[PDB]
Amino acid sequence: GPLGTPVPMEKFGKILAIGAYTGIVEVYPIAKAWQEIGNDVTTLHVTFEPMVILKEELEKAVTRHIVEPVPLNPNQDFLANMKNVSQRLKEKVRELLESEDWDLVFMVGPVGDQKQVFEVVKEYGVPMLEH
Amino acid sequence: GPLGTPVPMEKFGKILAIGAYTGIVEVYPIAKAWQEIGNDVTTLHVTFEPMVILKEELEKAVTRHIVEPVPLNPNQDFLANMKNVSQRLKEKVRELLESEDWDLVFMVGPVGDQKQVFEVVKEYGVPML
Amino acid sequence: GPLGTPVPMEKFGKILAIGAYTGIVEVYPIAKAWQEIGNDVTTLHVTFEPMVILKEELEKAVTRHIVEPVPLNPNQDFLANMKNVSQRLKEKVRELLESEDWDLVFMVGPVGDQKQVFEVVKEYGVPMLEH
Amino acid sequence: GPLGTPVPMEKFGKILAIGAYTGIVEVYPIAKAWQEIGNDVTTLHVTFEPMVILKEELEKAVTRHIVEPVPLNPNQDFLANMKNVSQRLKEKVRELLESEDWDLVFMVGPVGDQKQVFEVVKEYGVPMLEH
Amino acid sequence: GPLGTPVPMEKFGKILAIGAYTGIVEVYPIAKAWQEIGNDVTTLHVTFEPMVILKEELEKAVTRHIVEPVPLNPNQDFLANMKNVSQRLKEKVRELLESEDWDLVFMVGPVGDQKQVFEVVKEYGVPMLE
Amino acid sequence: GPLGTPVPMEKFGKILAIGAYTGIVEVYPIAKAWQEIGNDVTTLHVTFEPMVILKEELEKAVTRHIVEPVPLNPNQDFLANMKNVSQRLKEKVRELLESEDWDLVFMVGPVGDQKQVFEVVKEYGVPMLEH
Repeated sequence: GPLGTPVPMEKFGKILAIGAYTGIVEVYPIAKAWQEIGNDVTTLHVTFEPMVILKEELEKAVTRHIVEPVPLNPNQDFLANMKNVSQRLKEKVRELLESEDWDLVFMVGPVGDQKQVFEVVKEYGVPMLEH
Repeated sequence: GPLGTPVPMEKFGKILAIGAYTGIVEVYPIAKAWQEIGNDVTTLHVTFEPMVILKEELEKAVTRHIVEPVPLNPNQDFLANMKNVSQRLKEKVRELLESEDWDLVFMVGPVGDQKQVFEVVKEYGVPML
Repeated sequence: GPLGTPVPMEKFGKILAIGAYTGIVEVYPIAKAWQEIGNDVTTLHVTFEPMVILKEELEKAVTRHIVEPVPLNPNQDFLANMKNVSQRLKEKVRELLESEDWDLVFMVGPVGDQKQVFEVVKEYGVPMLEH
Repeated sequence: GPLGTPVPMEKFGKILAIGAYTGIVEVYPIAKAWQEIGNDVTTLHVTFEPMVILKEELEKAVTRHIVEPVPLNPNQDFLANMKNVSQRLKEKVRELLESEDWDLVFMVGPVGDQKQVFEVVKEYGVPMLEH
Repeated sequence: GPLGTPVPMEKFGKILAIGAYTGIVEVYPIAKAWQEIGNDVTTLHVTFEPMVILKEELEKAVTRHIVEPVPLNPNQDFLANMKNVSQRLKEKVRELLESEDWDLVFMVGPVGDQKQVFEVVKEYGVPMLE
Repeated sequence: GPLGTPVPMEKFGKILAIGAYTGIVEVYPIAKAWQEIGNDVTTLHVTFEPMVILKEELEKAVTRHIVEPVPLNPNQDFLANMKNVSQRLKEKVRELLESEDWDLVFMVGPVGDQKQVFEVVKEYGVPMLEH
């Protein structure tokens, strides 16, 4: 049967675990285990205002948990709205990589955002892992 | 970099391509290509009312496209709401497998729904991608 | 059981889908789907004169379908004959990459031709997909 | 770049290494190494009369090498001819599994024959591999 | 570069994480994380007396850590000695599966022991991860 | 069921097949088959004095077999002792790559040594394969 994304349990150092939309449900148990193993993981959840979940849970499991709630405008096709989440996603990552330094970046979310986020990462020389 | 789920381009016959939440964006190009290759693909999109997308696009690409919009109750933690989508998902699949017969089922969505949907599928003897 | 080569359904742009010998049977459904998805795929079938297949089918499915029928000389061990197909294969690819520009090259055929064809591709900086 | 099918080097016992068409070129070095490692490998090459290759080489490398040359009828589309090879392939395998007993079956050839051959194998409870 | 065995982080329930010889070094961080995620993992380290490691560390990370130190007889080729570890490995597993019930078994060690241990597991209907 | 590391059977040329601790048991059948296929494989077994195995067997199967027995100091936690094997491992590899030239390096041993050995290999531009 289907299982969570198989990931290696090592000390990579400082990890940026990203979860887009409901993708955060899956990164939760992963980020929790990396922190316990000795990794400084900071999670980022980018989704719509009415969809944040596990906020309380992973602020207590990682060194730092970031939530970027994008407003769900119901006057536009959903595509127009995802475009906003995609934007907020590049901006925050670009901002976190241009800010502090990371040892690894891991993400789980639509393959269209994984691509856009990969572009920002290959930009800074930080290794990545995609679901 | 990251790419769409690599899938085989064959004639499996009748395919049920499922997309949960934004997972439908990815199944779209896949189901479109399977139809053109000679597969009778019917897509199912289970998500919240304010999140259906590509509806028009894949009704024109597949033999049949089904959308099950679950009401987003803003008076409950999001977990309580996903539970409704998970329910609507088992019910519709159970209903489609208990109804017509399929050659293959393929799904893209949270791993928690993929599990629940896999239980319904292993139940009927239909292979899952 | 065994299934067709699992491939990603994206818009890479202009694709050169190659099929050596009976390998064309498998690339057919793949190239057909890539065209429909928005890719400018041109297929190349290199085989012996008495073995071309699906010619009609994939000329209608891709922007352009090329067939290079090599004469099957029955006065030589089959090895000596495959050598001619291997030659015709490097030449046509070298010619198509030195000619137009491609975004991706995908091939299905004996692993000995996949190697020789890979050498020509790494030569032009075009990404590839093997087995 | 592309390499031969990665395979495990163990003693499975009696192995039936199958190579359809030019697929035999690849199974050759594989079957040769399995024999040397202590496996009783018998290879089967199913192809058209004008395409047998490596016959001498692998009769010397395996316990037994079988060649089934199917006549290439030039008065029919190649599809009609492959159908004959597909048939000869099911028949000989069915015949070899219904005859002696095997510990493993490994095959390299078009994915359409790998399927048909897999059906015959799942029939006898013998474990299998592909290309 | 090479990394640890990629594994899924889920609640399978009760997990038997096995580490043969130095294989225990790798299962350590894995079993530690599974316990934290809500799994009742009990680790088993089968090796020679002069090779046990991380004993203290994983008794504190898992519900239960088992160590089976096999005596290293220096009067026999190493092959003859590994045979003893392979034996102690089948026996303890057979004993733990015939005893309590498990939801999953995961192992890291030579491929020759993974096979022998797999035979014992397929015997009881317990799923395995290599 | 679990099987040996699936590996490709080709002529890479000169191969350095490394086996740490009991990892040598698995590389044995692999290195034996590579030699027979036309590869100049030299195996290296790094382990503790009381753990060398297959020495006789693979000196007869490869062009050259190297054994580096590290003394097992029983007055230190096993971790302190593995550190010595890890050291002897980098040194001998560094020494073999700085000495002769290789076409490929393949290793099977703890993932902590595979990493340390990979650093030495990426240093000389020699391609590698892990377990």
